[PDB]
Amino acid sequence: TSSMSKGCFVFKPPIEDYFNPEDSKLRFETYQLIWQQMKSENERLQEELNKNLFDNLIEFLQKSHSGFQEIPTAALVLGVNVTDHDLTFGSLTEALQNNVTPYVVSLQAKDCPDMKHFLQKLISQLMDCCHYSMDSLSSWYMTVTQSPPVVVILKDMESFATKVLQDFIIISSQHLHEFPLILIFGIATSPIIIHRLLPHAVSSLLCIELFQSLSCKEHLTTVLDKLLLTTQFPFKINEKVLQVLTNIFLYHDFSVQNFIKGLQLSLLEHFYSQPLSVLLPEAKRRINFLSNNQCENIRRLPSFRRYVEKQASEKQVALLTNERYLKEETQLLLENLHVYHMNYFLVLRCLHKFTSSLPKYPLGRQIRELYCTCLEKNIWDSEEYASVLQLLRMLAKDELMTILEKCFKVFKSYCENHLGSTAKRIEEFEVLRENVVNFIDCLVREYLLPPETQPLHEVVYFSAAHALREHLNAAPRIALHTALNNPYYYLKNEALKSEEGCIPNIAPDICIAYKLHLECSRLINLVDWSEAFATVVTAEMNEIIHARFIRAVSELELLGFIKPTKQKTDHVAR
Amino acid sequence: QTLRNLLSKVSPSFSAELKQLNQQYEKLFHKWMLQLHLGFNIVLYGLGSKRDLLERFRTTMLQDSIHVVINGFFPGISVKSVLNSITEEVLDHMGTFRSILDQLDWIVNKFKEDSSLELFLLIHNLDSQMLRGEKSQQIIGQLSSLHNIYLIASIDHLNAPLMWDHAKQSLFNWLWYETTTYSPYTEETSYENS
Amino acid sequence: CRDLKELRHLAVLNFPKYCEPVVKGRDTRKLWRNIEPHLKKAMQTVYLRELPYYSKFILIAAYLASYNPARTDKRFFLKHHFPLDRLLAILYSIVDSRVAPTANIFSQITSLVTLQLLTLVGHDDQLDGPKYKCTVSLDFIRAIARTVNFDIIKYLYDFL
Amino acid sequence: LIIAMKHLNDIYEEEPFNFQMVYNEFQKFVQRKAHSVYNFEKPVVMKAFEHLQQLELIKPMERTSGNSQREYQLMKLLLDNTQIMNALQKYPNCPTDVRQWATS
Repeated sequence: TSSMSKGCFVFKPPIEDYFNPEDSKLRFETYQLIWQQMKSENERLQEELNKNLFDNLIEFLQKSHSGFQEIPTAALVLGVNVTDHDLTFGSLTEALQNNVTPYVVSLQAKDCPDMKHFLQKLISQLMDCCHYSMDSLSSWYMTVTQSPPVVVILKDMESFATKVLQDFIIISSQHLHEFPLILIFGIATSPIIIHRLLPHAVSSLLCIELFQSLSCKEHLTTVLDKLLLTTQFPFKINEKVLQVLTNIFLYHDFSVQNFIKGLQLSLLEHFYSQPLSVLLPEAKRRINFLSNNQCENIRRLPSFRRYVEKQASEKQVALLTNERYLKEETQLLLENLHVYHMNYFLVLRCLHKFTSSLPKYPLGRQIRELYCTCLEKNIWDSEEYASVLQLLRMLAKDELMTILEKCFKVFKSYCENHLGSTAKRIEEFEVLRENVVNFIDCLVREYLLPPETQPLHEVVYFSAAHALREHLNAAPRIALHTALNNPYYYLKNEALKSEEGCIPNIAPDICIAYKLHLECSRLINLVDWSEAFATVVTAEMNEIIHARFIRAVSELELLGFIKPTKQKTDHVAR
Repeated sequence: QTLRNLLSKVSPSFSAELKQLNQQYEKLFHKWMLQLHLGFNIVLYGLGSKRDLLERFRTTMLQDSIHVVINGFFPGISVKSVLNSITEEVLDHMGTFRSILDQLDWIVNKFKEDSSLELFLLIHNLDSQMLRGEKSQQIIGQLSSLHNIYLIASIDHLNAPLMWDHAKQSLFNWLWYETTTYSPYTEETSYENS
Repeated sequence: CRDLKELRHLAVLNFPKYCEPVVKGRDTRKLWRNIEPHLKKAMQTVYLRELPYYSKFILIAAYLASYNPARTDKRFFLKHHFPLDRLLAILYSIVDSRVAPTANIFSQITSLVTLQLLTLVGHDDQLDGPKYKCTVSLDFIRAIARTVNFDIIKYLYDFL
Repeated sequence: LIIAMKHLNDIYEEEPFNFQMVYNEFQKFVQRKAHSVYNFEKPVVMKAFEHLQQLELIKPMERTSGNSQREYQLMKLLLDNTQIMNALQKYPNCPTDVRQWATS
């Protein structure tokens, strides 16, 4: 029924069960709860970081409408981050309709190719915000008024045709007295583009003013600090995934939603893979309900087996045989890992506070770079650490005490459990500077250690980065060429192992046909190609060989490697 | 070209490795369903005809839910035909529509009003000549932006990634899976007239 | 500027700075000396009133492809002596690191097309032999080249 | 700009032109003179050309948009040399420099 001439076919006939189970159910519940918290925090951060511009917009609109009681217009630069615009605009309209005016109309360029359709959509949306022409709009405004202005949002003006823009500007200019109108411009490129779109005869009627929005890099730094460098979330990530996500972000899109998607997929795959990922007080109580097969699974861990090898033989036997003692010891190790996470985050934050004022920034500027270079290897084992220390030893006393004041602010804010004597010494303060540097170095050696060096770390870390690459950043050309060139990697048939670049005649028809095509010229003669294919496959029959050749040619033409040419009969270019 | 009918007598080679290859692919159905159900769309790419694998996935897992199959390799398929089919059967509406955009608005409003409707889409050869229109992919992406619609697509053309823009990439929310089946493209080249 | 409306608008805009010096305390020379630099600054605009990494390379390669004849391409890039394939070859030549053909670069191409920096010439249905043209000013490409530490002038055939 | 256009029509007999050539030769004229007060940037000259095209003294050939910008567009003049000379003769305050450039 799925192979008829007509191309339209249609047929008519719990969530957690697809994931399989009780531990799976708990893992699914924890996944949902953690994703809920993560996206709620993301929304909270999104709303917070725009007040300093929203208030300016509100005051500008109030000032502009004060005169009505020349079209006022505000220019808003939003960068290339095409994904962030929708969320920002949602927040923007939630601000205006709550404060100044309940009439906000956002419009696309795709849905407004003509001024007739433009006016139709405009009046249709104005109707439910509470032939068609400007007189009808004026009458509708008079009826609804019988004085709030009207707000219209143009999202993507790059795709807008000019002519409708000039027509709307010139028509609306002559009816400002009838009803107020204000324009808000969202421009992805530099503001210069507005001069290249509107002729001056139309541009002279607008009083444009310029705002600018938040940079994407600061947004990423704030999100990373709030959601990964904090102690409020038990999940952590290995260095490989952080590097690949940072590479994608910084090289491709500068978008945060893609990074959030990658984080969510990492969490999902971590809970799918590790059965022991079911595991602060929740894990404390969940230990008591552990199962014997899971006890054997814990016994199988590589970090756990190295830690057991570290301990004595008697303790080795006790751990390998007893269960409740194993549960208690794993509980203690989990508490130790918690403490390590706490002091690692605090020490890294303090160190970046020290590092932020260093000239030339030897170890980076933001949290992410220092964090990843610390996660890679030990900083203290590199000569760059010595260079940073000797650069630190040249600071002036006033700048040193300013840095100490910032660090003391950090201590008073969230260094609450350990080493208040550090702040006491900071209050007390070349010899003193050298003592401070040596104490900081001692802290760095003591507390900055890779998480891989501690047992049971695999519970809260994920390491399958290659699957993440192949599931997010696909390489169709590379995969197709690998399939075409060396099918041994897919078949493991020794008949295909001769050389690299040579011709395995035992290979399928499509592979040998493609390899014959590769060595030939830029124009492929079909008869000569067929003769070569027959010669290769030779080492009633002619018709079968020709049939295989035709099928291979059709397949290659479908795949796009073949484009027919009429310059020469039976010839194709690449 | 009439000999093509009689050319079908050629036997395949090394079928055992193909059998193990298909068996390996079969185990991913549950994970794919989990990813679809959580709001992700999946494209299958790889050498060989994967129509048989899609049919197997449908007859194994999609026999208990509403599902629509589109075999886009047929040169007579258009987006308006898909919209008419969806309107006439999924929503059981017969009234004609003045424009494609009006039909899309009605469908989006109806699906937003009714949160109990779930639909599965199975599109064969998304890179077809008739579906390469920018408006076609924009319409399909706008449809797939809803959380009540699930999409499985296949790529067979080399320049497919040029179809999708950054905004379209955000709307589609793609995940990728490499599935090379080495199957001949018999049916997909049968309807094609060389 | 002989436009009455525009000159009147300029006067309205600039009058407060005209009247500041007397408020601060009929001195024609004083007023002219205090006000002259502001007039020169105003006349600069009579009628007027950060890309990702690989995007910059795409843009400069597109500019080179648009403004360099094809006959001289090997003369500038081949180590020993417009369609999309030419752009791909030039991009592969320019970048010192091996760049994988990830779909994200195609997404960047399409986004650059959307931003009206690159104009599609061929038919929309023909996405196997597409034609493009670059509409970026020379000063803009020189400025973006400087931020990358690349000398585009050394490769421009027309200047040579 | 009109005098530069006439010079273009004289040097290149009955051929179209664009904005770049006119700008280049106006730059040549203002550069030959030592320190004349004509230090103007590109955007104002572009706006002047747009205004001239608006008055329909210059018409495009084989109209198209999007593919070709306002720059690099084939423009032609719709006036005669004797008309320009007669009009410039009656111009109220034509400076000596521009007059001698026109005569050249």
